[PDB]
Amino acid sequence: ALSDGFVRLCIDPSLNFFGEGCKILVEGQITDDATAAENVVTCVNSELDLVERFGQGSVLTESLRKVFCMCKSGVSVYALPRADAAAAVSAVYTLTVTGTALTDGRVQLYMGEAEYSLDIGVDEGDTPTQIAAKIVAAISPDFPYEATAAAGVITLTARNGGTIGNHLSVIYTNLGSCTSVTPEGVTVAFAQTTPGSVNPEPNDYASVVNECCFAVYVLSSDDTDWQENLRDWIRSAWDCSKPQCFGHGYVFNKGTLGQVLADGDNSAELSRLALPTTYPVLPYLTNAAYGALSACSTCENPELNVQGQTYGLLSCINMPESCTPGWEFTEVTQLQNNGFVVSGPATTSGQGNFTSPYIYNDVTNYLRDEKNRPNATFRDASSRRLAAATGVALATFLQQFNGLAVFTKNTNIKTGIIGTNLRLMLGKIRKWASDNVGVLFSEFDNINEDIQLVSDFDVQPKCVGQPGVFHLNMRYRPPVRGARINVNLVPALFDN
Amino acid sequence: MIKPMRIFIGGEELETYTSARLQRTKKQLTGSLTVEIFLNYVPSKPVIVNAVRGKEILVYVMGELAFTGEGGSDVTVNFAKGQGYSVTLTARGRTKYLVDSSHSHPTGSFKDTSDRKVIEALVKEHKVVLDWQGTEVKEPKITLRDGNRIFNEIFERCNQNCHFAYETRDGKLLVTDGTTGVVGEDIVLGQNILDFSAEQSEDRANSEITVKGHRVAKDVWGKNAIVQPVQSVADSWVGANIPLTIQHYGDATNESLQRRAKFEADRRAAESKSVNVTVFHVWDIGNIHYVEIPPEGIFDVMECVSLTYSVDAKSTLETQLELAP
Amino acid sequence: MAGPCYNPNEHYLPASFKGVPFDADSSDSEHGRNGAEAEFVFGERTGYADLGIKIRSYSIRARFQTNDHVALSNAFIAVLESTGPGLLVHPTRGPVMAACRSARVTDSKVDAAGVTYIDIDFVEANDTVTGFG
Amino acid sequence: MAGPCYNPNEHYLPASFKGVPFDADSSDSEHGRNGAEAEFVFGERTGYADLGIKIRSYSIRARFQTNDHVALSNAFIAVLESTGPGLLVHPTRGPVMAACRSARVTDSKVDAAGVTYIDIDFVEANDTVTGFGLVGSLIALALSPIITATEESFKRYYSPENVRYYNSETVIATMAEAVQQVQTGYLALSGNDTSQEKWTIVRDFRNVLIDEFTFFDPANSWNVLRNGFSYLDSAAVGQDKFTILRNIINWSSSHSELDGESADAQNAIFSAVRVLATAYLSKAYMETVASTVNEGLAQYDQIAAILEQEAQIAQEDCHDNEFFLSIREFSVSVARVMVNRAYNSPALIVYSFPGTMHSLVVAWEIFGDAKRSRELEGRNTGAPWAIGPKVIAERVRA
Amino acid sequence: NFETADRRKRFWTTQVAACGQSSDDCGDCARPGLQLLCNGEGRITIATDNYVAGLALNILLTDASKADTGCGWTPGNRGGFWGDSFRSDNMRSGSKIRQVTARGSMRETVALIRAYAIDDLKKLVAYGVAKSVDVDLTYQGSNKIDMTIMIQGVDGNESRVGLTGERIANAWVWS
Amino acid sequence: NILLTDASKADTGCGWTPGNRGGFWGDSFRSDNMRSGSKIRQVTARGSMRETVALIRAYAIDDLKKLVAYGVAKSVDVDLTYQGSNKIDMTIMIQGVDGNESRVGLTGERIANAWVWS
Repeated sequence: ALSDGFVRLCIDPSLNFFGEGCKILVEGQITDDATAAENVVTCVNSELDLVERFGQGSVLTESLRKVFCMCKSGVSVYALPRADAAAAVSAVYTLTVTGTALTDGRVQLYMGEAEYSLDIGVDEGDTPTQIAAKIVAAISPDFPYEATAAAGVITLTARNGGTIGNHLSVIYTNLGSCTSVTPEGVTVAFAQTTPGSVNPEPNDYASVVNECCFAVYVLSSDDTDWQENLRDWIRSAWDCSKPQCFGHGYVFNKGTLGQVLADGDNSAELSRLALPTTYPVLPYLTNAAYGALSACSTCENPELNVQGQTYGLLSCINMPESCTPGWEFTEVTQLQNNGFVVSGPATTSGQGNFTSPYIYNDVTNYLRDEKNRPNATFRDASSRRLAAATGVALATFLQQFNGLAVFTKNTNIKTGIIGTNLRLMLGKIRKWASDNVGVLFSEFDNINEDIQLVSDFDVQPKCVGQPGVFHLNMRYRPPVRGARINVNLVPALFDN
Repeated sequence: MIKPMRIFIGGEELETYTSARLQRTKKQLTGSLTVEIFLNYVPSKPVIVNAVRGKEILVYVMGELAFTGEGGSDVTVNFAKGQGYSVTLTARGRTKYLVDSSHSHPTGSFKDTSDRKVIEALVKEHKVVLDWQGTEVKEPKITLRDGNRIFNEIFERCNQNCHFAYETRDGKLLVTDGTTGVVGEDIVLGQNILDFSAEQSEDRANSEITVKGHRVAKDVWGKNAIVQPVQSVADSWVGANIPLTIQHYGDATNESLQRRAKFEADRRAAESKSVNVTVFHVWDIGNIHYVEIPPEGIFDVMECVSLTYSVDAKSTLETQLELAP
Repeated sequence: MAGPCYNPNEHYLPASFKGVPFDADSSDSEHGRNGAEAEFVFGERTGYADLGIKIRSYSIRARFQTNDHVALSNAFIAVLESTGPGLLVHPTRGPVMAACRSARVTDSKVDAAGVTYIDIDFVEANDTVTGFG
Repeated sequence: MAGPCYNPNEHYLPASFKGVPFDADSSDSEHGRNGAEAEFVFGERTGYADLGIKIRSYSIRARFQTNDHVALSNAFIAVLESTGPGLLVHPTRGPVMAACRSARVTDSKVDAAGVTYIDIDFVEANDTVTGFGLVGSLIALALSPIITATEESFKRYYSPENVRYYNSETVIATMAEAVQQVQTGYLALSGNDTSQEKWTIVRDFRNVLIDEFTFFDPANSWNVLRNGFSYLDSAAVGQDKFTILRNIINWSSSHSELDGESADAQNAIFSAVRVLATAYLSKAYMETVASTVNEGLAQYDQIAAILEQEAQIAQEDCHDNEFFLSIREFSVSVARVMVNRAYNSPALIVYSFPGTMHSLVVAWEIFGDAKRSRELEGRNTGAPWAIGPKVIAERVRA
Repeated sequence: NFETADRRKRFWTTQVAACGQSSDDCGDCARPGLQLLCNGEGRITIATDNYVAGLALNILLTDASKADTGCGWTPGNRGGFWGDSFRSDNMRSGSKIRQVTARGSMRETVALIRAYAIDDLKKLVAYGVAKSVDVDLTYQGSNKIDMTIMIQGVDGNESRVGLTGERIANAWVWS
Repeated sequence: NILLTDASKADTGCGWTPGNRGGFWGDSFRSDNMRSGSKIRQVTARGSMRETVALIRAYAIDDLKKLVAYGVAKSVDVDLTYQGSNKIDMTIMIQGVDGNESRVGLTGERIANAWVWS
């Protein structure tokens, strides 16, 4: 309503700009400094608002930072902060510097993730370890560990209690030869002195996320019991006892091959990421990146697979190349055959150089069946997304029969009446199902038998059914994404 | 559209010029012109015939003067059993009487003077205003051949002093030893060119030019007048041995030998880099332009040597140039 | 034309040439303007230059059905061949000055006996002074 | 079209020409591109080239049916015959400027009475200036204005015959040193030359310095200084002149310690030399390819600072107002070109690879020809086998 | 040198809801304008975020030159901007969405409005700010009508290789 | 080698990561005007399985055709049979020649690079 404007048009734009067609929930722990209320879901706007709302260096803050770095736009983020246990212990690490710098040089470190790297120049020759260990003054504040800068040794104490702070491996410079002169006679030793003790086990998912639909759940923890509760909640969301709120969850498991294989509880509702014992990056950062990428930031098309070096590239993570593949090939096959997600370096490069990880197979943790038979109906992640899309799409289509007159006893419809019967109803549904081939379904083996419509008067006994209730029975198959062929080869020395 | 070209004869406008063409070249002594006119005739009724074999002619291009007869120096009336009946005209610079009149000098041999004071007494028999901007040269002897045309002697005497002799657009006579210095347009390929044709011919270049000639000074003879006056000048652009030798027609002076030598070098060098360009829609010759033809790598300043405006009844407006460095 | 209240005799002028009436059967014309389209080399832009008006031209077709058509048709040809241009009343373009440029007379004795068609090709001709400007 | 839900009035624009509406009945166009295909003799291969866009053409057919259609038709023709081109609203191609090229009007009184058809043939017509185009140059600097501006300033103050007599010797001695600096620079650049002109130039330098009265004339002093730099600039092309010119600028950063007018006669030599050196240094920077945007701009800042210093000196107390204006205008002209070179000469861009890679592989992935890897050496540090993970390369302009 | 070589900066940018919303019985609307940012000791500064979004607002909310009518307009409101006679890209500023006229049923008029909106925002691709733009307009009733404009941006640093099209110039605004 | 190597991928308009654009960096030095590798893994599920299989055969022929171009073999042909959902077979026939010419009056030509005699 512009008084001095032109006559015919009045634009009147909206205040904000975004769609929030899909939502993502990130769950983790916070620190004392955080102002956000615990166990209450809140919306997250941008990185400028972080730190204060979720403490400095907290597990939740780091996970959120990577989520925003991947889904720059096109998805709405939510956070569910949690508090530490009653008697949680904090892990402690030690880094001792020994010797005296004999020449000018520089010292550089890599810990946890590339964002926390530091590079400071040693002042000059004849600087003892006390003047060294200035590394503390150079460590970034966001690092989840607190540096104390003791007399000749620097101690790193986790900012969050529990087992979460039990994953380190340091790559360092001052032990070999480097053009960026390593101050000769200086070395560093790495060791641990105290592990984490206790993790929280919230069990109130029915009260805080009571009846809200979330597309993707992300959990930044390694407690098996905590993950088990999340899976049970997802089951209830997919349950048949009430309207559904579909969703999916992402978790990670770390350890040796034997330990990892013991966590496969045939979870059709979770995608368990498997990592080795010597991963040079903090675990939850990688898991958060995978969840963020797999969120609507990429999966607005349910049938899209998040794999390969083009789609499943966790660009927001940088890690140096390791001396050994980590997951041996004989072990990679076993993990994939057992329903686990395995990641590896994107580009082969020189030993010690920087690279990025990518995902081999986008597969859930589904195995066997309710009747204990083995199948792969929900093996691939896209199957879950496609199934949810089919349910919503089918329900919308059937809405046109709401309040429509239905004739069941005498199937002839008078002239001028607006109605329908069973056969006409079934025919219309087949047209919809067939037309959707190539978008939500593959070619039906027998379309004449995979769709059935029956009135409630034919299922219940005499004088027990209700008027105007139907039963629809359907079977479908998602699009095929594979093929095998034999390549019999016959180099034949000529003979016509 | 505002008439980009208007033609005037004797003050009465030509409203039926069905075609036109105006040329102005720096390597001659007079421009030219040509106008085609539609003429009518109806039998057994009166007609009016001008048939003026001489009168002033002017050409204005886009509200600017571009030629000055004098005019109507030639008239022809074509005719056909078929297509139609028309007339043609022609014109040349105000100096078009020098190019066709044998000199009538009062005596026929100067005693001692400079070239400028000679060019004034030869042309001022026909009332043509000179426009001198070069450097005066003093010589002991000048005797113009008996009956030699005016455009022969001026051209002959100005060749040994590196003086270009060409006509301006206002009706004067300009003798210059360089460029007018009026900076023009940057003719860039892909912007205004329509066609081009560069060239580099080795058949018209010489690395070493030698000049010889005796002396005529008031009192000189012997060795100082025969075997002494020899001078050589070299180009150094052609990397081959193509010697040439020239004979001097005049009173040889060591300064004059090089000046004649340099004049030949400029003529040969320009003739070995001739370019042509067409620039579609319709200021002056001798200007300085920039060109760009990466295919042959033209990235050097250029100076125009000839100009041409052409029109047609079927709307073909064009303009041609002959660049050379 | 729209509506059934049209009246062709009221909207089309009666043809003529040099004052002799004749029955018209068609009416065409040609107009235009002379351009100088030019496209540069290696360039993504073109140009244009308006350079005068184009000479018109009219074409008409006549039919003779009345009794003794040969006398009228054979007498009208003697007018098209008369020297010089003259006024022409185009059926739709109004009175203009034109000069006949050609005319084909078609006739037959067995295929079509009793009607003569004659096509014409006129050209605009404006008088000009003889002193060429 | 598909489905019965078409509304032709909603997808076809209403035709028009020069503002007068009319009813359209057809719509065509003719696009294309000019080729120069060539086939060789006895060969099994053929080539091709590109020569620019081909001029378009449009054709429309109009129908009239209303009463007195002759008047509307006979009145629309008067618009086609008008002069010059005008806007045309093509039914499908939208607004575009054209120029009618012909039109055939068909009508009848017995075969078809009451309807008039007209076929038109348009042509695209883009306006053009009359001086066979007029464009600007952005590939070279203009040194004639600054050099002439410097000449006036130098001539204005440097006058050894009017300074107080017990300072003429010192002022002249300074001038001799200034020329000597140019002489040293030239001899360093053309060390390996053995032409017949090097001997002549060297002799000319020696003669001028040996003679004593040559510098008593302001005209002679200026000519030697200007010409000496001209030979220096043409001695070598490219990076060879960076060190030589920087040394001269260093020598010309001093200021005179005399008093009164005598100081001006000496500061004139210093100021004139530095401005001339800076101008020629800028020209030298323009004969080389910018290795990187950051490096290319760093070179420019080095020049703007020097020119800015001279402007302040020439405007300290209205010492030379005209010179101050000339310096200021030259600096902005230099910026217009130096900035363009850094940001647009090869049009560099930063890439983001997923890890370190060989130079050969990087070249193939980006451009598609491993032979282009030679260009990546100068822009990216790191060994040839460890380039990355961020690479600076050229823009692909397929 | 340090990998942050791109030195190009970003000037002020118009933002939606800069001066709040104007409320009326019909509905609530934004009032775009410049944004002021304050420091801890005064020293106010203007914001510069969302460059492309700010540029889009300028295109839509400005009348362009009006087409000739044969009756004429007063010199005050002929439309356009006098500064467009110096630009060389051969384009005119502003938009013409406000110049539509009621033609045929309401459905036709709405369709025409969409046509103008595309024809105006198409300039964004020409400048090189965005690689694609599209507007979806829906008609659902006499008084309720909505329109959504979608713009496509790119990241500052190239990551993909082998694009069918071309990398848009002036992409240093990364949007 | 020809079959088990990914050739250069066609442009898509969205792009590919620099790591896996396909092809081989050494193809920029060869002068025969060809590119290495095969593109049989770049097919996509289109229509019924019968159509997809037919396309796969087309790519296989288009790749192995390079063998005749090099001159190693005088002819190649692949026969593919579809029998059901999960059982598919493909047989590749390659024609060879003896080391020493024995027949005279061949319609075609003796393939160069036949010193491998196969």
